[PDB]
Amino acid sequence: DVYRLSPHVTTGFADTFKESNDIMGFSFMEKVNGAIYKYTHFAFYAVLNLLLAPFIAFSFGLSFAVMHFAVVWFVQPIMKLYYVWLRVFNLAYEPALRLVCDPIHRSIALILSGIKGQFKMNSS
Amino acid sequence: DVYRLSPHVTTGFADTFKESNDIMGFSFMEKVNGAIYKYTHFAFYAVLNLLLAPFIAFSFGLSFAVMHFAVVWFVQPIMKLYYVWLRVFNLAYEPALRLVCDPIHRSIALILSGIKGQFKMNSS
Amino acid sequence: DVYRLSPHVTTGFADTFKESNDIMGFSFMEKVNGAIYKYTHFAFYAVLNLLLAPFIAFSFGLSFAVMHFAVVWFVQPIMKLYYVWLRVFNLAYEPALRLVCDPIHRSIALILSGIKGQFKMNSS
Amino acid sequence: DVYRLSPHVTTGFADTFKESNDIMGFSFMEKVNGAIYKYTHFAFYAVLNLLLAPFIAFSFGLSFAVMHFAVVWFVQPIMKLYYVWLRVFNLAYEPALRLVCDPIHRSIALILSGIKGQFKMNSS
Amino acid sequence: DVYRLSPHVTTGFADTFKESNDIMGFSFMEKVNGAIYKYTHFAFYAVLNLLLAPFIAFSFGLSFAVMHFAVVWFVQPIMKLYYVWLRVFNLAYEPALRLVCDPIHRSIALILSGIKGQFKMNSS
Amino acid sequence: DVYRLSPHVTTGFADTFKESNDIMGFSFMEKVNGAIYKYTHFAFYAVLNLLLAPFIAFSFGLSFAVMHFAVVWFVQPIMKLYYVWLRVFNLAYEPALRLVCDPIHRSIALILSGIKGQFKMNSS
Amino acid sequence: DVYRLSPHVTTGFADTFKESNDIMGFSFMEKVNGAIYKYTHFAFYAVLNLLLAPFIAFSFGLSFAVMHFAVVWFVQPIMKLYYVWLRVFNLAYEPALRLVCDPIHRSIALILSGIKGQFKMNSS
Amino acid sequence: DVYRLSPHVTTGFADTFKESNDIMGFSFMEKVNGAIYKYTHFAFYAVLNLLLAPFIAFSFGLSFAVMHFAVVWFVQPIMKLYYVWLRVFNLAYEPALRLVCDPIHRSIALILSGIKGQFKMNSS
Amino acid sequence: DVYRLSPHVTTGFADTFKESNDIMGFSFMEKVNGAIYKYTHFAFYAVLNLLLAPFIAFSFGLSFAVMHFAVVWFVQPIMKLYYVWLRVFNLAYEPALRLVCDPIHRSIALILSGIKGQFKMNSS
Amino acid sequence: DVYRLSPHVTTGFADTFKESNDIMGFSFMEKVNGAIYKYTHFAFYAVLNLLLAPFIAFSFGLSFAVMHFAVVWFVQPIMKLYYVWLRVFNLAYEPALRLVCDPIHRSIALILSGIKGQFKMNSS
Amino acid sequence: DVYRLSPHVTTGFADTFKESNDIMGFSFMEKVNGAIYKYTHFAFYAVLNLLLAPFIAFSFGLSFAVMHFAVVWFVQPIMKLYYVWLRVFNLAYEPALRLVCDPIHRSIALILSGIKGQFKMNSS
Repeated sequence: DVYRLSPHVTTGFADTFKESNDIMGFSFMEKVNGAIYKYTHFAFYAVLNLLLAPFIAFSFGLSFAVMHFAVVWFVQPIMKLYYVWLRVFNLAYEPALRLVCDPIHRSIALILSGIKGQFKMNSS
Repeated sequence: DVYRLSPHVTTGFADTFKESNDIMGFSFMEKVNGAIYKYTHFAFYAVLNLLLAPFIAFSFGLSFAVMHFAVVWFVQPIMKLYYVWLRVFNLAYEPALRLVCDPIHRSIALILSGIKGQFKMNSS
Repeated sequence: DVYRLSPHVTTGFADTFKESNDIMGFSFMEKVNGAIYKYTHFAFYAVLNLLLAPFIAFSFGLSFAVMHFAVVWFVQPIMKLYYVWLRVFNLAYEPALRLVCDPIHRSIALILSGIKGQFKMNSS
Repeated sequence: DVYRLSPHVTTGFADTFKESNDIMGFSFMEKVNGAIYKYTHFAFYAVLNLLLAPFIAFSFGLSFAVMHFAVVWFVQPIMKLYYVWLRVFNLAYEPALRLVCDPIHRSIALILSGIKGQFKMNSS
Repeated sequence: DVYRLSPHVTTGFADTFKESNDIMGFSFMEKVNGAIYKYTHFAFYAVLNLLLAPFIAFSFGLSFAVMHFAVVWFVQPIMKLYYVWLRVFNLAYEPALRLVCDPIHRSIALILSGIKGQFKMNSS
Repeated sequence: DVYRLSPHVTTGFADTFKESNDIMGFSFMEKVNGAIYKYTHFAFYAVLNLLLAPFIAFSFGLSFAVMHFAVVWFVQPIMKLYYVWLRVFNLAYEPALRLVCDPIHRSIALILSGIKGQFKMNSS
Repeated sequence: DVYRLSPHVTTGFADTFKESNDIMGFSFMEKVNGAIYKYTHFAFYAVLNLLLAPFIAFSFGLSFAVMHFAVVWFVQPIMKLYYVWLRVFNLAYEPALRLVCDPIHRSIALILSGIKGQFKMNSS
Repeated sequence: DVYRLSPHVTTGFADTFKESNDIMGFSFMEKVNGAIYKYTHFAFYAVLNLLLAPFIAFSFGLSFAVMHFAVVWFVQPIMKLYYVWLRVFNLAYEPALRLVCDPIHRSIALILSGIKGQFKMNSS
Repeated sequence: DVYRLSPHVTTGFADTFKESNDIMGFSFMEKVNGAIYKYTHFAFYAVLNLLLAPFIAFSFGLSFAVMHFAVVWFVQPIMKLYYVWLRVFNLAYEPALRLVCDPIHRSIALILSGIKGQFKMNSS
Repeated sequence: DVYRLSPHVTTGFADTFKESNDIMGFSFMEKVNGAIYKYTHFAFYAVLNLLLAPFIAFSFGLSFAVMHFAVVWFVQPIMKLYYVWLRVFNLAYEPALRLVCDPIHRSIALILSGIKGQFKMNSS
Repeated sequence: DVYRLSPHVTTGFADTFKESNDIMGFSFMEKVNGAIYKYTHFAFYAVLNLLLAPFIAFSFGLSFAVMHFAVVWFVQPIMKLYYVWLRVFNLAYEPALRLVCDPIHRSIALILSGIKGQFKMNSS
């Protein structure tokens, strides 16, 4: 699928404040920092979602409805008529080109008709 | 098939307002937002379809009827006559070109007639 | 076959007014729209076919008869005489070219006569 | 065979007035149109064949007789003498060219005499 | 994943003050040096972490909350509309280009339709 | 064989006045036309052969006798002496060229001595 | 690992004062020379290590502590924000480029769709 | 063998006055023509051979005797001395060139040391 | 290993005063010459080794001690800090380049997605 | 072997006065001509060999003795000293070049580390 | 081995005065000529070897002793110090180059990630 949104960027605590085996502090502070980060993030995202989510959903639902009706019932039939004319053109175009092109490429194919070889193998 | 309409763009709620394991709000708001979006979309598309669909179908059915009659009963026989003349031309064109081209390419094919080699293999 | 007419453009109702899982109206309107489209198309194509088909068939049958007689009984024997002369020319042309060309390409073939190699493989 | 006439162009009724599953008229008219086309074609070709075929056959038989006698009994022996002289020239031409060419191409063949490699494979 | 932080740089004592079999001092000094290095590193990192970690976590949690809300609920729907228009353009663009391009590349494909060869193998 | 005459051009009745399944006349006229063509061809070729064949055969037999005696007993020994001198020249030419050429091409062969790879396969 | 220190230079006695089977002195002098070299090297390296090692270890431990704190807690979050913006740009960039590029490369792929060949093998 | 005379040109009756299945005269004339040709050729070649063969054989035997003595006992030892000097030159030439060339080509060989791949297969 | 001394030059008596099967003197002189050469070589190398070896060993042991201390305890930590900065730069550099480069190369990969072929084999 | 004399030129009676199946004289004359040729050749070569062979052998034996002594006992030791100096130069030359060259070619090797493919096969 | 003397030039009697099956003299003279050649060669080489061999052996033994002492005990340690500095330079050089080069070559590797194909085989 070409029109699929690519995956998000990992942002978890251990994926953004990342340490190796050589880097350490006190053990108990890790949980405190992680809890602070996670709860701040959640508490600030949730209120915005609750306050502003419905209106955007309504607006974009209505907009997509109109867009999809237009596409399905005015664009596709026109494209089909266009395709009819394209086929009519191809009927005249393709054979005429093949006439002049095919003999040359059939002739050039004779370069690969003389292969011969000998081989010997060993193993242990 | 060349003249086939390509697949649509995914637009479902979870495919347009997409989140990862790091992004969350309150659980119950998800269903509310999804229901609002889906029902708005359906209720706005259905009325337009009901009101305006039949006339477009009638018009394009009539148009396609005329187009297809023209194509089937005036274009294809003409193309067949054209093809007859094309074959007549090929009869004279192809052998004359092959005469001058084939000897050269048969001669050049001799470059691949001297392959020899030796090999040894091991495994464990 | 070079002179074969390419396949038609799909034009069925579900192949021109095409929808996905995300796009829906009322269920019953689909059958109404499909019936309107199909019956309009058929009723408009059938009358034209009935009224105008025979004359075109007669005319093109007569035309093709004349064309094919001309091709079979005046063009092909002439092409055969032409081919006789072409063979006579080739008898003199091909050996003379091969004389000067073959030694060079036989000599160049010696580039591929010194292949050697060693290998070892593993698997699990 | 180089001097063989290429196959004809398909011209049958269903191969020139061609329809798909989407294109239809009344059922009975198809047989009427096909019969009209086929019988017109046959009735117009047969009379011309009967009236004019024998004279063309006689003329071209006589012409081909003369042509083939000329080719068999005056051209081929001359070509054979020409070939004798060609062989005499090759005797002097080929070894002299091979003298100067072969050492270089034998030397260049040493580029492919140092292949070595290692591999490992897995499967499941 | 494109947006993943690359692994750290190894900095352990034996990985930064590295010696070979040819380089040696007294045995007991190795432990003294290693202990000094490790404990200095830990004692200086831990205090900074304890003193300054929470505020940075809070700030970046709040910042990421705002950023992610913006991305999820204002950018993606706009991109989806953009994709709708892109599909509409492709419907007209692709077949027209394929019409003129495909015959040429189908014709050029005939260069690989004349392969022949002979081989002989030996083993021991 | 380089000096072999290439095969004739097919000229039989059904190979020069050729028809397909779509092209037909009355059945009985086919045999009449074929008989006329074949018998005219044979009756015109046979008399010419009978009247003029022996003299050409005698003349070309005598001519070829003289030509072959000249070739066998004056050209080939001279070519053998020429070959002796050619070998004498090669003795001095080839080693001197190989001296300067071989080291370079042995050196360039080292480009293919570092191949390594890993693979994994699946099947069902 | 990109940031790993490469292996040392071999410096052992037999690896720096190296002889072959053709080069020999008295047997007993080899041990004397080896002992002198090894003990001088060890006695001069050990005192320097003992005298100067601890201070360098302390200094670099403190320095690395500060550096790693800076990297972990000020650089990585900024890079993550940068990555968010990069993803937003890619959403608009990639599909638009693929629209114009893919048809051409799909068309060019038709060059490899006409392969045919025949082979014969022998063994002993 | 480089100095071997290439095969003669076929000149038999059926190989120079050649006909196909489409070309025929009276049956009995074929044997008459063949006998005339063959006996004329033989009767004219045999007398010349008998009259003039011995003197040419004597002359060329004497000439080849002198030529071969010269080659065997004056040219080959001189070529051997020349070869001695050539070897002396190679001793100095080859190692010096390999010194400057080999490192570069060993270095360039590293381009083929990073191959990896995955595959899947199906059959029926 | 890059910093390993390459093998010596063979200098044994039979490897420097080398003869073939065609070159011979009296048998007993070979042993005399070999003994003279070998004993002169050994007697002249041994005294120099005994007289001058220890001082060079002492000097180079001391020198290498100082060099290795400098390398291990002043260069490597600095290189590690440099590597830290290099990683910090890469974090910003690599994703930005991949953004603009990957779509193009993914698109160009479509040239190899249309392979088809047919084959036939024989053996005996 | 580079300094080996290439094989002689075939000069036997049937290999220099060569005939095919189409060329014949009286049977008995063949033996007469062959005997004359062979005996003349032998009788003229043998006397020259007997009269002049010993002196050339003596002269060239003496000459080769002097040449080979010079080569074995004055050229080869000098070449060995030259080789010693060459090795000394290589010790300094090769690592320095590899330093600057290897990283680039290791980097360029990454072009072949992304191979993937799918296949399907059929047989009968 | 690079510094190995290449094999001698064959000089035996039958390898320098070489004849084929077509070239012959009296049988008994062959042994006389061979004996003369061989004994002259041996008798002239042996006296020179006996008279002049020892002094050259002594001189070159002494010379090689001095040369090898110099190489082993003054050149190799210096080269080792040089190698230490070379490694120090590489530590800084290689990662910096890999930083800018690797992303580009990883990106270009995506050209080989789209292979697909179909095949059919036959045998008899």
